[PDB]
Amino acid sequence: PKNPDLRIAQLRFLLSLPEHRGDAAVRDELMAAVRDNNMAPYYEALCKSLDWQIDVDLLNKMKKANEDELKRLDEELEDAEKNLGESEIRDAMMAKAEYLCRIGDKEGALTAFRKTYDKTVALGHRLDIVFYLLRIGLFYMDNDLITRNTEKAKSLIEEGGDWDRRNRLKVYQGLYCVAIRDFKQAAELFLDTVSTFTSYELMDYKTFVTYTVYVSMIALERPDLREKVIKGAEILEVLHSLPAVRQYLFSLYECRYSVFFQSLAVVEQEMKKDWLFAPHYRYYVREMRIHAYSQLLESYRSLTLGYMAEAFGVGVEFIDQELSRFIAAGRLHCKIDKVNEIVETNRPDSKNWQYQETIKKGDLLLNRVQKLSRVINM
Amino acid sequence: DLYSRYKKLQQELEFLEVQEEYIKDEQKNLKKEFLHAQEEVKRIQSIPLVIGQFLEAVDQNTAIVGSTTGSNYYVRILSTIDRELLKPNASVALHKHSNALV
Amino acid sequence: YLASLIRSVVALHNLINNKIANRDAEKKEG
Amino acid sequence: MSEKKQPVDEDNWDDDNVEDDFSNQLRAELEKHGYKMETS
Amino acid sequence: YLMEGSYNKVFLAKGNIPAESYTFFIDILLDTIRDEIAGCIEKAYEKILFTEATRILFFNTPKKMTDYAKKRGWVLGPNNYYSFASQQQKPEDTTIPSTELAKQVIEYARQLEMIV
Amino acid sequence: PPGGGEQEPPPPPAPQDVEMKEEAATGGGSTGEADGKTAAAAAEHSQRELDTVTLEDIKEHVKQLEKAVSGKEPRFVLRALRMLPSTSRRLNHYVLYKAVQGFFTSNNATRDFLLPFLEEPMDTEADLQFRPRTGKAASTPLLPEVEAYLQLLVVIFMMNSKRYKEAQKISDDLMQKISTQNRRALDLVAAKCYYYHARVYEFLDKLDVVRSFLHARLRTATLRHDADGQATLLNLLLRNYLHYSLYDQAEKLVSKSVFPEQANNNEWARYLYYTGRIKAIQLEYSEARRTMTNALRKAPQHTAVGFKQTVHKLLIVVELLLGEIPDRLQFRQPSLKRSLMPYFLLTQAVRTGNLAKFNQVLDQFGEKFQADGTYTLIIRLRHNVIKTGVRMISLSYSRISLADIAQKLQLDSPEDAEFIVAKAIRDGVIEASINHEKGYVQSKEMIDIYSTREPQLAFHQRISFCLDIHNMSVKAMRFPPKSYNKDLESAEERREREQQDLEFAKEM
Amino acid sequence: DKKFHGILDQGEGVLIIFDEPPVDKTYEAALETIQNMSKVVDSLYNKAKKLT
Amino acid sequence: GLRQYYLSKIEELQLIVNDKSQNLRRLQAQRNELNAKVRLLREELQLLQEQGSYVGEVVRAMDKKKVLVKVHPEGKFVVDVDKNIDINDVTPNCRVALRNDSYTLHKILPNKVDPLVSLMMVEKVPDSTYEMIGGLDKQI
Amino acid sequence: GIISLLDEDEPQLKEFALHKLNAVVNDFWAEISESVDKIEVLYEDEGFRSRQFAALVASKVFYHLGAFEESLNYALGAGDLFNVNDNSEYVETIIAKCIDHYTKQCVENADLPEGEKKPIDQRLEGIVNKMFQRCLDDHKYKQAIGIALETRR
Repeated sequence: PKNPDLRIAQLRFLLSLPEHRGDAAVRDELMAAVRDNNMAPYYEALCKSLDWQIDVDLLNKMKKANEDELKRLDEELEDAEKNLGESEIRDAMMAKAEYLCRIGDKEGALTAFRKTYDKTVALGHRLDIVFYLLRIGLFYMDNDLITRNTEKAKSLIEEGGDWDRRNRLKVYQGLYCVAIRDFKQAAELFLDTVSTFTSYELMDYKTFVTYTVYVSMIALERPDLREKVIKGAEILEVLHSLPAVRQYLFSLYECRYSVFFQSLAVVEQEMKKDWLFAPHYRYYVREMRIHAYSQLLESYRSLTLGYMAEAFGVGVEFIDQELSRFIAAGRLHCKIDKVNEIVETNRPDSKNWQYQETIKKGDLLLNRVQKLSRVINM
Repeated sequence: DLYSRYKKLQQELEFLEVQEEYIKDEQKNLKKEFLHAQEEVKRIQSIPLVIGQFLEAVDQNTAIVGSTTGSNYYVRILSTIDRELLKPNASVALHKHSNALV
Repeated sequence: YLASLIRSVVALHNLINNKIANRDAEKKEG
Repeated sequence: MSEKKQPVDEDNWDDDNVEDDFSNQLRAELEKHGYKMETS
Repeated sequence: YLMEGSYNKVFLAKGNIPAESYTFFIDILLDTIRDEIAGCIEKAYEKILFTEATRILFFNTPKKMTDYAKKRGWVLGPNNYYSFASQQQKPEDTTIPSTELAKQVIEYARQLEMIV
Repeated sequence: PPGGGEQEPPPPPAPQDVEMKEEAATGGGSTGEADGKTAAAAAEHSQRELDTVTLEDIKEHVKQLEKAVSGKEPRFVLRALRMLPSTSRRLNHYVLYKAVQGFFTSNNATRDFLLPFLEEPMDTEADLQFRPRTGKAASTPLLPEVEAYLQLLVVIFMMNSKRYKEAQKISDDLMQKISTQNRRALDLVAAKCYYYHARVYEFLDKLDVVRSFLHARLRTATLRHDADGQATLLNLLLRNYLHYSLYDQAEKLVSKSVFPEQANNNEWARYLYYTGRIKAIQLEYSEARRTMTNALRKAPQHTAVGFKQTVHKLLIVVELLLGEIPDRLQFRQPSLKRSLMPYFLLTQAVRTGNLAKFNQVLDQFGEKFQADGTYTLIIRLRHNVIKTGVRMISLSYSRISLADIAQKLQLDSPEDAEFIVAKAIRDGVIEASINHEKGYVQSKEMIDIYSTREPQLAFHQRISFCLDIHNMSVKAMRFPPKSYNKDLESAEERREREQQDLEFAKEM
Repeated sequence: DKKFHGILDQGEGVLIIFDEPPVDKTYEAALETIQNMSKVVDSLYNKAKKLT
Repeated sequence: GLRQYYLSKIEELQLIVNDKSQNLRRLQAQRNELNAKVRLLREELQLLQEQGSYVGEVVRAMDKKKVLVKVHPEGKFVVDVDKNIDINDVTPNCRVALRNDSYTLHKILPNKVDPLVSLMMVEKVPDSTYEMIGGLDKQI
Repeated sequence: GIISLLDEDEPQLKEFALHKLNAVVNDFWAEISESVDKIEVLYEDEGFRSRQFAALVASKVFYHLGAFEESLNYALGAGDLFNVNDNSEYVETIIAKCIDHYTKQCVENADLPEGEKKPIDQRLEGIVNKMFQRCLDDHKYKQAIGIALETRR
């Protein structure tokens, strides 16, 4: 089975990466791990876990039950081939080789899956096999194997419309585009939030709502925010139950800058303690700060530095070192004066900034074809 | 002998020197001569031109047409035609006697 | 800069098209 | 092949740029705000 | 220390010559400071009285300040170092780019069309 | 007896099986095909010789009980190898000593018995005119003596065997090196014995008279033959001249033999590095870093990369000397991570504007930089540190007191805060004026670099470059054109039948 | 909200009003070609690097 | 000094012979390919004057290297074959190429489309599968 | 290190220098290769006890630099101490200069020897017929039939 299978990996995160936080994860992850016949994927998680030497017999009764389902596959594969319904061995392990995907490792999964792919002449099972390969490619983060079956996936939906196999697929490309730091594409795959469903993997629809708003607030500008997320009733009624997220969205839209850093520290703190966002939680708020600084600062030209501590967020030296490292970081288009206590902005053209990334990609691809040019021809 | 071993071996350096200059001359001369014959092929294409329809090709640069006289034919191509401007029910031009693609 | 950038990639792809014509001809003919 | 005649002896880069700007700055920037509430 | 803008620390090393005399070398080190800030006295120095740039190097009021102030500019004035700064004439040339660059466009077209 | 009698008798025959095929086909091929007709410019026992080096670097490990290499020496050293009437019995002599290993006990070559494995150029019609056979059959015993190196009294066996190799070598230096690839073949054997010949002398001997014999070897290089003595005799010349370098570099500047124009993709590759550190240590920076990069991008797809660990470090040493900095752990390895821990933290300190952070790294890994042999180049970075500071602050702020920048840069002195920025105007890092009377440092807002000649300059550096890589992909596309023999117009007999049927159609 | 653009001064309320789209069509259209061609060179490994 | 002097020139000239010979062998093939393009390009204007080739339909073959071929608007012909075409390779109900002056069998073209394939292509039944069956499993 | 002692004005230190500029001429060949070339200063300075040896060590040092006309003019101006040694790997280096330049000179002297003739040194023609006596006396005459053509005489 692969429908509750993501909470397992989320709780492997919750086991491993928070150092202090390692007790309830070895409670509930064992609670799910030595039941429903799971054997293989927690030996190295047992190394990262405690001793658990008492669990040898727990491994023995469950390699015994694993042997029971294995040997009744071995009981099915001869009456299954005795009378040929439709390759009935692979009709057995087209449902039980996914059990073997959960229970065993990826190998007896994959040879039975690339095996069973040639059985069903219609894609109504093929594309489900491909969904399973997508999900195990997510679990083992097989970032090359997801690129294969995403294309092999998408090549199957064009016959039929299959929007329960295309929007459902857009959930997967959304989770991969937010797995990597591709946020303007991640919200773009998170565009609908209407055809999206009460999932197996985001069983809270509202957690999906928090995800799409957290990626949207970077991914899109004001016009988009001032029409899409602010007027959506389907997006409004689900943050209607959210006290902080409705506040955290409206503190930015309604120019409530001081509490925005408080709720920003909250969501950034949970994001620091969150799977799949803990790779980029520092990347998130370093864009949030410069985003709000761009928002307020690209209104006026002669606004002083001491104005912002009381109306924006406390700490004059914090705004000092904070804007200093952003102008010094080559963004946040302004130019601060110091010993007369005033902040001045300018406006640059779309020339040199757009020139910059062109010489970046030009030097990058020049490195690429130069390197390959030395690779071929000795 | 050893004395001839150097003089008769620089003799083929003098004999060797001319030939790269020669192929240097023919390198441009086949180009400028090549552009003359390049245009020369379209004497077949001029006025008295009959019309068929493209059907399919056997292989590279040889195909099958259906003439508007009613009968089908196994014909030849003309080389300078972009082959990617074909393959549906292309109305094609045929030479009135040789009966090949124009 | 764009056109000069692409032209070298064109000739590189043709060189791949020539080394496939070399390596699968030297063993095949002998 | 692959001999090296021996005379002598994404997932990472955007993250690495996050380290490049914010290498060691404001790691636990969580309570400094509440520490600036009374000083500012 | 002579690499960076360390100047007064060099005079502190003129306060600390520990090994032996080193006098013949620290006098060439005098001279190599003399032409140095005799040269880089010419910078964006908006106005300085006869105190600061006076006593940074060596000389308070001998006629050595007439030797530098009349060797170069920074004319002896009413407690005044005159900041003359034109920096205007030499820019705004298309012609030297229209000669060198017109050379370089032909240098493009040689290795663009003509076989070599 | 059971463990020895079951585990020991298969170590002879399968190394016997491969050594009946590697240097017996290199022996049967390189003798009759370099001293034979010719080994061409597309030689095959040169690279076959490379394989019969690299497999043998990792072939022998044990002290050779059951005579699995220890019986190979008294086998393979009794060789006339004169002609097919004399080698026709030698092909049996590849097998008659296997009766001596398997049936009897052979001469166990364990650190004592190499001297009776040496005088066989006298024994049984062995010669020296076949130095394709005797330089390969000199090296082929000269290698496994020094492959393990196992420094216990073998240095003199190594040494005297290198003396016999120097008899063959001087016989190449004077005696008939023309049209056989005697010199051309034994430049490979020359350099490959210069590696072990080098490392023994670095281990326990002197260094400096083989420098003079190396000057004689370079003197006879480039004159009689003009390949590969031009190449390897300058890295192998360089290898401790760098470690004992001073002014000699200018000799490598004025050297005619800087180019051999071809050095087999690796000696050229490390060659550009060995001369790259020359300009690095003698302060020519921007010219150095491009041959650092060019020396980097010419190294193979093997994993043991300690010299690539060195150039990966030194390549951005000089770029830290030039202000620019890429990321280095973009291809980080389990053999690159531990050797980049300290160094990435060093450049992490450089990419900040802090002053004493440089000291906080230099105390931490100054001994490590001495172990890298680079500490005297590490010591000069604080100039670049303060350029990073003044460029960062001068770009960031606009009107700041000089009595703030020294404290933020922990300079301890505002009195030279005018002076470092004064050399930032002498260096031209920042343009605008310091109000030296008041105390603030104003800066103008110089924008619109888009209307300058300089982005066309950054183009023009790269336009001709990518045209050149197109042109080299055109010149290198002239190796496939072959076997274009017969351009048949139409036919002959079909032309005759066209004349017959055409004559019938005109006849009608 | 970017429906109008300009500036607003705080000392006396000055609105410097200015507008021009400088160049938009060019560098991005030449730019996405580059990231197509990078994917092409990535495909050139799978007919070149593995092959010969 | 005739050894060290006169033999010191044969060692040098040969190096120029080796690479200039190689450059010559490169450059003459270089010309060769283009020369084949010139002759091949010139030959077509003579070749494109040649008459067309008829297309036919093999019914079935008979004795002594002969077949039975029908044409479109026309009638059935008994012709021979060329020397490069095998009788077992000649299949009944197959299109062929045909010269026109003597009706010698020229070449075998692509096969005719199957009439059953054209039949089902006319009819266009809605192709289906088990995955679009609604609740008829006992009948299945 | 003996490069430093070139401002003595006692010329005996200069002959002490050329005492060291011949025997170990290969390891400091790197050192003084292009740096200092004061051979002509004492070679023309009438403190002679160094002239007829001075052009020898220049003719040694410029060789691997190339400079075949430099070491050729100094080979002619080097006098008796130069050509007295032929038991080395250096006689092949110098007859390939002097005999080749002599015979390609004698191509012009086969064209126009009358008027604007060249100042042929008596060693420039002297090792020609001397080494030709090595050809006649070393029993080889399929070459001694040949160099007699090569000199165009």
